[PDB]
Amino acid sequence: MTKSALVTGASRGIGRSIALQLAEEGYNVAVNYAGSKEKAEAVVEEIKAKGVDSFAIQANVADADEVKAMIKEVVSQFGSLDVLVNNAGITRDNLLMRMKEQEWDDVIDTNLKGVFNCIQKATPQMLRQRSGAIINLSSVVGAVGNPGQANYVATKAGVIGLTKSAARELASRGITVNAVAPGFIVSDTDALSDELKEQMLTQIPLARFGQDTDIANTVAFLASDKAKYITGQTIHVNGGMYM
Amino acid sequence: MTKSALVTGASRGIGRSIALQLAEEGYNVAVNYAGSKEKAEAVVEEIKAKGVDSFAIQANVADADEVKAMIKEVVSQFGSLDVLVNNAGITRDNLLMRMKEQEWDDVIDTNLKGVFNCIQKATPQMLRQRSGAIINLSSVVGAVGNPGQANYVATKAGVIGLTKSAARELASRGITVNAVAPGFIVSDTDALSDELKEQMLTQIPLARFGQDTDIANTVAFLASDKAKYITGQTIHVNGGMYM
Amino acid sequence: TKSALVTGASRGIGRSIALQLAEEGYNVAVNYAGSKEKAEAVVEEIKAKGVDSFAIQANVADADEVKAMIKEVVSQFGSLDVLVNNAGITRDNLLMRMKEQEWDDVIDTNLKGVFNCIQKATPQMLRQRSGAIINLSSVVGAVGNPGQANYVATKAGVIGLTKSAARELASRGITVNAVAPGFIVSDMTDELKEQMLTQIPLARFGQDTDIANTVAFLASDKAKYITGQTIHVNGGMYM
Amino acid sequence: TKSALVTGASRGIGRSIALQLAEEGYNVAVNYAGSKEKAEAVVEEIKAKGVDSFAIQANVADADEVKAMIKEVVSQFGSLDVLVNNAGITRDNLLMRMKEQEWDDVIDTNLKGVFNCIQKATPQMLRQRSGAIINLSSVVGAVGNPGQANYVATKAGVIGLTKSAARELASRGITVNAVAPGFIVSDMTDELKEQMLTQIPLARFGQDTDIANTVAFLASDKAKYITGQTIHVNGGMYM
Ligand SMILES: NC(=O)C1=CN([C@@H]2O[C@H](COP(=O)(O)OP(=O)(O)OC[C@H]3O[C@@H](n4cnc5c(N)ncnc54)[C@H](OP(=O)(O)O)[C@@H]3O)[C@@H](O)[C@H]2O)C=CC1
Ligand SMILES: NC(=O)C1=CN([C@@H]2O[C@H](COP(=O)(O)OP(=O)(O)OC[C@H]3O[C@@H](n4cnc5c(N)ncnc54)[C@H](OP(=O)(O)O)[C@@H]3O)[C@@H](O)[C@H]2O)C=CC1
Ligand SMILES: NC(=O)C1=CN([C@@H]2O[C@H](COP(=O)(O)OP(=O)(O)OC[C@H]3O[C@@H](n4cnc5c(N)ncnc54)[C@H](OP(=O)(O)O)[C@@H]3O)[C@@H](O)[C@H]2O)C=CC1
Ligand SMILES: NC(=O)C1=CN([C@@H]2O[C@H](COP(=O)(O)OP(=O)(O)OC[C@H]3O[C@@H](n4cnc5c(N)ncnc54)[C@H](OP(=O)(O)O)[C@@H]3O)[C@@H](O)[C@H]2O)C=CC1
Repeated sequence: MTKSALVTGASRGIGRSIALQLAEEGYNVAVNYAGSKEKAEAVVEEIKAKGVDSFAIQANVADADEVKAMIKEVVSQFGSLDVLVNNAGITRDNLLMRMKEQEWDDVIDTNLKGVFNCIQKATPQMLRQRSGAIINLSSVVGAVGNPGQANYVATKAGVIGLTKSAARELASRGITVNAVAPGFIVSDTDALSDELKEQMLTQIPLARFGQDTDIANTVAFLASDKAKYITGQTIHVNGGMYM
Repeated sequence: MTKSALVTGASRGIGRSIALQLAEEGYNVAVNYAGSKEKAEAVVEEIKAKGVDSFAIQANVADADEVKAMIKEVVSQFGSLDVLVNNAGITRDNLLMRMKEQEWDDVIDTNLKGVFNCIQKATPQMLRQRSGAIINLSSVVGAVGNPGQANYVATKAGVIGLTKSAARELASRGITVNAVAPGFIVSDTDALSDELKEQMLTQIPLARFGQDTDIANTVAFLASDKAKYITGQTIHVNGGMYM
Repeated sequence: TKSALVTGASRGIGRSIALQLAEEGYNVAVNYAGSKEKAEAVVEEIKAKGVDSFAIQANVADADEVKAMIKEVVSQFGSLDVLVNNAGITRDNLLMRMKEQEWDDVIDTNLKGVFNCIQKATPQMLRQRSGAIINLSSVVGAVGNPGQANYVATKAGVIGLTKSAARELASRGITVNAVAPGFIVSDMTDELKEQMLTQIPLARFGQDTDIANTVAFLASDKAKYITGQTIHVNGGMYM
Repeated sequence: TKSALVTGASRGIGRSIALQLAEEGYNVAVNYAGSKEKAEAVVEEIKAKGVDSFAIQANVADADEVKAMIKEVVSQFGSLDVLVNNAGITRDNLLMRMKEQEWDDVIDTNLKGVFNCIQKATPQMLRQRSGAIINLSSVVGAVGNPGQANYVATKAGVIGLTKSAARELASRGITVNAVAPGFIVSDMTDELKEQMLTQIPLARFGQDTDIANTVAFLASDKAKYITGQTIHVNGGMYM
């Protein structure tokens, strides 16, 4: 019938918000998780209450077989895969001199290999449709760099190149590939001190933090027919922090 | 009551299309023109048939008093100015060695000074509202440069800096300032030869030209509540030509 | 046997670029708008380096005056190998406050100026089939800056012009590039400016000669495959 | 009295960077993965320049091997003033076809490698309170490239790492920068490649030494205010 989506890391935070938003615009949504089965299942129902179809599917994005099993299963339930949103991601923060090998390895695994994994395994099916929209999550630090986050930054910049390169491969066959880059978004920011919040806000011309839903909005737009001539672009949603 | 817009150079092409699109999303629209009174007046009615309010207003954007008179008049009719879209623009193409002084002067006047003119004169009113969205038209060549168009390119790049700088000034007061950059869009392209079209298409991974409405779509999105955390950004709508 | 022309070479960054080009063996023509004395003083510092040098008065925003200037440089030196478009002004104001004259004047010197120089310098560089053109931009041309919508416009616009000229002139041996300095010491304007200092990872203001080093490098045989580029020289304040 | 380490310095671009650093007075340590003979040959060409030099075998994707390598460079030269992260591989394939090993291997050498070198080289450069690190990226890191989603990922990722390390190490005198070469002659792989040539305004492929010139420049006292930057060396193919 209508059109359907997969969001990685959609059990909580921006992913949850993205998925809900795709439900509002009428996508059936698959809610990937790594370990939070119950919160996923909860979002699966929050999505149903929107009158569309949903289910949770567990899978570590760093592992290529689990990703293949996931795509196969979303195609099996839904009949198609119209929108892929690669949102799953971890930080393991340290100055370069204190960074352990497993803090590098793991971040790359999830944040960069994961996105490649998801992109690759979603491709036979999108080429079959001759249609599709892939949106990757990056971050303001992917553009400006940030001390203490070299691994994470490497992933986010790298994600942006993966976007351009994928965009280039699949363009002629109906598939757009894009990135969204959030600046400071309310999440944890909810037990930070006044001193620190104010330090953060002086970096943001709009003088406020961003919301879940600002990111969700930009993602949906990218997935919508109304954006099918946009490809290989990163949209920065950061209230002016980086221009 | 509801919310209202001004589009410069909206008598034809992308401007026309933008304005219509703002009418669909329910803005009252003012249709600025420089000289094509009748085509403007026609678009004014195309807009009314959308159930919203409209009128034409003539004004050369390069002249600061005429721009002030225009803003004053849009505020007088509408009660507000919620969206300003600076679309008016001319080319005067020549290699640098053949470029006459009036070919430089004129392009700068319209394409760069004009946008400054429109931005400045729209500001007392947007600061009064403590709300607003300004969207500037640029172009793929603003990013990559292009032989034979040094004047035009200078304007389009410069427009992009004007966007960042304006974005920075007005951010704390509720106003977002952004740019859209079209690649190859169907317009004149309608009497070009096969040989040339194909030469143009091999530059575009999506392997087609863009439409009026792809630009309009991105502009409306930028003007909408759904984008109020986006500022000082240029969106490239170019089917992958530049990433 | 090699020659350069630096616009606005009477003081500050141009003064320093002029000196480094001389330091490296260019005869250097020193352009100024009103600072006759100071420019001739720069001329003397250049002469003492062992190269040839003279002062030339021309308003860069005037094409006839630019043309006359180019012809006189070719006259004295026999060539024009390097053009450094450095002349630049600011008329800062909030958007609300910016006067037409403040916009007009800036766009004229900062952007029309560069166009004129590049244009009138082209035939000579085409006849040599070689040439280096270097344009001063600024960090604010990439990131924007409140108070400066006129200046920012011109500096971003100079980057677009650089690209377009690079592309037009590539195939006949000419490189067109830009340098975008960050917060440089020149223009010593005591205040709450260590706020700016916190924006610079290297934790100092750059110097004159830092920009002069990049400009000289871009002008040498060692950067002949680099064209259309903007080199940010800014201590890391913009990456 | 000044010293450099170049990774992948046995042939191609590293070979040429190693030679230019020597040309300018650095003792140069030549790193290789398997090309012992060719690297020792490079060593000999460097020795004949009047500086000191030796070959050092280490897989950049291995942190222990990188650590050992750094310690041995410090051992022989008494310092590490310049690190040039050049070692790089490609395993090209369409997305549909790319094998896990092809992804893993590339991310490991191209991106994990750079991380390791920077990391293990840091203490030494911090104790000197001075230092230049230069990372090889590529034009395709900025613009993307079909067939190369693994390589592109690493080259864009190396630019992010460069920024982040620039920022972490700025305040103790160290510059971190990158060079992104375009289509360079090295790797002579007769075909329909003049298609690539039409993409280059300068209308020739760049050379080895063109990249070596930029790398040497970035490593010198004349670029000490430049950090976090990517310098595109590409004839204008990407501006
Ligand atoms: N929040 C912010 O201010 C900003 C966020 N970003 C980026 O946006 C994206 C969303 O961030 P945010 O909402 O903060 O994230 P959260 O930490 O809130 O959520 C992490 C999500 O990722 C999933 N996940 C982690 N590892 C794996 C894995 N190996 N396989 C499958 N799923 C995995 C988690 O699943 P599970 O619940 O099962 O653990 C979880 O759902 C990220 O890529 C982040 O880097 C960028 C800039 C700012
Ligand atoms: N078309 C394309 O492929 C691309 C276009 N662009 C840019 O997008 C924008 C729209 O372009 P396009 O649709 O092709 O334009 P058109 O040439 O079709 O329309 C020009 C419009 O600008 C108005 N105008 C010109 N000068 C003035 C002035 N001094 N004062 C007020 N209005 C003026 C004209 O009014 P009047 O009718 O009265 O003459 C007309 O409405 C431009 O800025 C253009 O540079 C960028 C990339 C590609
Ligand atoms: N200082 C900084 O932190 C930054 C500077 N820049 C740019 O660097 C460049 C050099 O600036 P800086 O040296 O600091 O500026 P200065 O104010 O020191 O000098 C300006 C120079 O330009 C000349 N000039 C001004 N108008 C004209 C004209 N119409 N025709 C010919 N020459 C003219 C002046 O000559 P005369 O003495 O005769 O009037 C003077 O030599 C400028 O382009 C500037 O915008 C960019 C980023 C930062
Ligand atoms: N050529 C071009 O047009 C472009 C090249 N670049 C980049 O420039 C850099 C140099 O490339 P180029 O000289 O052409 O490449 P080459 O193929 O000529 O050389 C690769 C070098 O890296 C070494 N190497 C490979 N893996 C390892 C490892 N695991 N540990 C230590 N050393 C290793 C090789 O040493 P050994 O001989 O022992 O195997 C060799 O010295 C690369 O980073 C490349 O990606 C960027 C853009 C364009």
